[PDB]
Amino acid sequence: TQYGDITPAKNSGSLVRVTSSATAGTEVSGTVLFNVRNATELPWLSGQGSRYSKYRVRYAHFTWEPIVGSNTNGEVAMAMLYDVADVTSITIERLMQTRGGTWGPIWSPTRKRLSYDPEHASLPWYLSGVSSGAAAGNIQTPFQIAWAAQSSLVSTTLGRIMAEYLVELTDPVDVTINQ
Amino acid sequence: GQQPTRQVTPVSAPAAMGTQITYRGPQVVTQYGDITPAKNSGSLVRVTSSATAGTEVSGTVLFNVRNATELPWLSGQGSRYSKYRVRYAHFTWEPIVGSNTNGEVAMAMLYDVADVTSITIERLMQTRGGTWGPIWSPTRKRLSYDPEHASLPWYLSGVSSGAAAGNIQTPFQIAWAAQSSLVSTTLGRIMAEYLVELTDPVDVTINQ
Amino acid sequence: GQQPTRQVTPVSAPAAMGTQITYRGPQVVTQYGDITPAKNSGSLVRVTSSATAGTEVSGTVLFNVRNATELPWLSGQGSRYSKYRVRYAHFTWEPIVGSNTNGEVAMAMLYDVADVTSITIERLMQTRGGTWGPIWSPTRKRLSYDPEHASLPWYLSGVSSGAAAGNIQTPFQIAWAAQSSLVSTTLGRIMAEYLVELTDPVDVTINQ
Amino acid sequence: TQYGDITPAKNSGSLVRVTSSATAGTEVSGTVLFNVRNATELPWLSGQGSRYSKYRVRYAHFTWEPIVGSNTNGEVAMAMLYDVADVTSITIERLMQTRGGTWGPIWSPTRKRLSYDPEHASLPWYLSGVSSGAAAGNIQTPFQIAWAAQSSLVSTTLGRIMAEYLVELTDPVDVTINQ
Amino acid sequence: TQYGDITPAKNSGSLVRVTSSATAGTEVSGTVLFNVRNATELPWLSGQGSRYSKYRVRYAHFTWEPIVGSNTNGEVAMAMLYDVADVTSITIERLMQTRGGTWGPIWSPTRKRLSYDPEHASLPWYLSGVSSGAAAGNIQTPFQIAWAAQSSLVSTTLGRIMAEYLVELTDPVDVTINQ
Repeated sequence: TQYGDITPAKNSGSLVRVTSSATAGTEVSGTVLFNVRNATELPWLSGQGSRYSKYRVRYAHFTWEPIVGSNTNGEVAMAMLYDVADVTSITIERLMQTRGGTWGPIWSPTRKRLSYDPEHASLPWYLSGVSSGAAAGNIQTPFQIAWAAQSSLVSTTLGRIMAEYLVELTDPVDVTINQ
Repeated sequence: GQQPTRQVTPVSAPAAMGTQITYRGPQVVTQYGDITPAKNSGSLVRVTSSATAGTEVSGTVLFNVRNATELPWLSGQGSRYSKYRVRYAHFTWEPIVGSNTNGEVAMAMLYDVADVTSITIERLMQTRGGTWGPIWSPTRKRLSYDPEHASLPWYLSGVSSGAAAGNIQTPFQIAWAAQSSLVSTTLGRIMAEYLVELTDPVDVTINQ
Repeated sequence: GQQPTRQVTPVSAPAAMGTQITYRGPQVVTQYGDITPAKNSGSLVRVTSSATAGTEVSGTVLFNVRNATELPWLSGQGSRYSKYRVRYAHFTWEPIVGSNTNGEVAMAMLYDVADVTSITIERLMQTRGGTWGPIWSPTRKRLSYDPEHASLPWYLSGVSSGAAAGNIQTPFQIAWAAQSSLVSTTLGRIMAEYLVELTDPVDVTINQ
Repeated sequence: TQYGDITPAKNSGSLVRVTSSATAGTEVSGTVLFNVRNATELPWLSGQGSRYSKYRVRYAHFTWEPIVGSNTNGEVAMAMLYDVADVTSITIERLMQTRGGTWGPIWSPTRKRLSYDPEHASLPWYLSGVSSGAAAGNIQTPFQIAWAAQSSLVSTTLGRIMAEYLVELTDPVDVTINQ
Repeated sequence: TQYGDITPAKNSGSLVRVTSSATAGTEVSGTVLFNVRNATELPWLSGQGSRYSKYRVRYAHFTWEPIVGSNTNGEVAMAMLYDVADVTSITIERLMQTRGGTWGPIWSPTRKRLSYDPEHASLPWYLSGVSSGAAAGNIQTPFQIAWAAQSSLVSTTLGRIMAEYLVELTDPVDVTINQ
């Protein structure tokens, strides 16, 4: 197969901004879908997912980016999920029991990054689509990043979750038709 | 000429101490005999400050193959076996607070599911396994289980309600107490790495 | 028996991190060809907080042999040569603040003298060269120029006003953005070590 | 790539006629753009620049051609510039400080010729165009020849500046469209 | 030449007290002349400069002495100048481009000290004098210490600039005549 058939998208960026609960010390959870179509958290990537039919993730590393001082009193955790249907009960003690679970103090930048395991992809090429539904979801997104944090600080942004990746897109499509 | 007159040791404290922890996965292997070793680690308790500043907070945890609350993973294993015993279990303190903070923490080991009241720091310090230290710093000495003194060669994977029944199904409990000038703030977590040996398989439905 | 279940890493933060820097002097050498390598280092920008706490501050710097504002030394060289090109250029963040402080910083590389608006942290993070981190800590990964992708084998030592003229005289720019809870306080500086090759001498008066 | 795609234009010719100031002994300056489009000083070359899109200079040597006797009292100088914007303050003492600067007595034919340095070209292929402007200028012309002379003689032509070159043109264009 | 003809003055002391601007975050500059006659900042030394005609500096090391806590938000810089006439535009980014320039955080005591380079002295023996004027100045003082600092703190003394030196004096003079 010739050159060009696969287009690599290598870049990084802020996945999400993690901000504390309005009630001091209350865990805050979240789940982020890794898509070429998640325009909210993967803008740069989304602008391309939209113009290609299929895609696959070559590699993706996630890390915690703190933006609060050393005296802050919080904790953070991340793990990788592979079922779009898994969206509840995201607690810290649970992420610490699921694949890649990384926990640490709020002020500390992640040392041992969390990474995608491609050799276990549920399928060769995922679809650049938006069809709602659990099944449809798992066929359009390879994995998700579950996270949970907590802090005595009230309604303050603690930091972000960074992502350094490289994904390959294939089969160009018209932005409009492709939706 | 002569020997030294004193011994100087440089001491220092950072703005904040802590620990990052990445989960690698549980370790399970079937072996000859009926023995099958389950190894794992994770968070045990989320220790949070008292609503009244400086007041002590406390509690205890049952070490069970069927304690779905704190040892969820282990429960999955426990549900399929009839008996078990602990090879080793080590508990440790992990700070979420800066060194600026005031307070202290302590934990020890109990061997009677019934003893669950009057837990306090000064009291845990005189209980076997006593570990402690300023709240803001990870615990140096860890808390380890002592299987040579187990009351039962093999404990039961059951859920019967009694106090005795509890002691026949639980080899020990983790008592802990802490206090801090902070108010209703999560001070840190107690981590655990352990290895238990399950034996005598049984259908989960029946094992209840 | 088995492998580990987790991986523990001790983490810590000092009251304040920083860097002392002593200037050793610029390095210049004439060589065969018309090539003459200029090597130097220094401060690029003095990054100072917004008057409105927490608000983002930003800006960009043109990499020029004739940017008397931020690269004064390099200007002296630029004024005497007609063309040049960058061998390497690395930029880095240096904190003047204690670890107690809140905020973050980020920088990346741009290649069009015209793109100088809408600079923000979240946006620099998705731009080539993106580096970032809590404001109080020196930047681990540095920002380096990529000469293999230069648009011109040799750029011009000129000062013409156009946007195109600007791109013909500037191989790249440094975008950066930062925010902090502090108000109108100088957060730190962006340092730079670089090496450029000047060529084709010319009387300074005329080179303008 | 096949034969013919690049057309070599090898030739020489008079660049400019240098004539003295009306006021005896006053330096006279000048700047000549090396273009496939400078019809005033590079006629032969210009007639081709006009019918090709891009081009590059393989080599170019400049020399002073005196046409006045040994008793004449003047001096001449040349140097090479690479910014179309550099057009003022062209004095002899300055050319003698810029690349290739060659100075000598008026009656004497240049010995050590001035030459273009291709390995330093600002770009691979220059454009055969006429768009005015500094930037546009530098993209259409690779370099210029700055010169300055002076002589007690009044308003008399001292000599010429010769050019022996070889430039390669590429991409034919219609003479009209190309402007 | 016999013993005694040269008198060594070895000692150290506080050069200057660096105090912040009344307007938070405004750089504060300064220049200190290294004299046997600068009674304001080199008292101990000055009391001898006054009674000797000439002198030279064997060695001199300067360092930053902070007196404010780790949480302070400032920066400091020093460099060495050799022209008494150089007294303006003393900014941090500039000191960092001049000889020996040392920059660092406000709370941190200098590690790599700044030192005088005797082998480059403009002259063998300097004069213990006070005559005003640029020239006269450069003949009485071998060098100066330029410094600049800034801090969010308002009108507070940040620290001092220390000096550990050894200078040789020669040719005793009457304190009065010598002025």
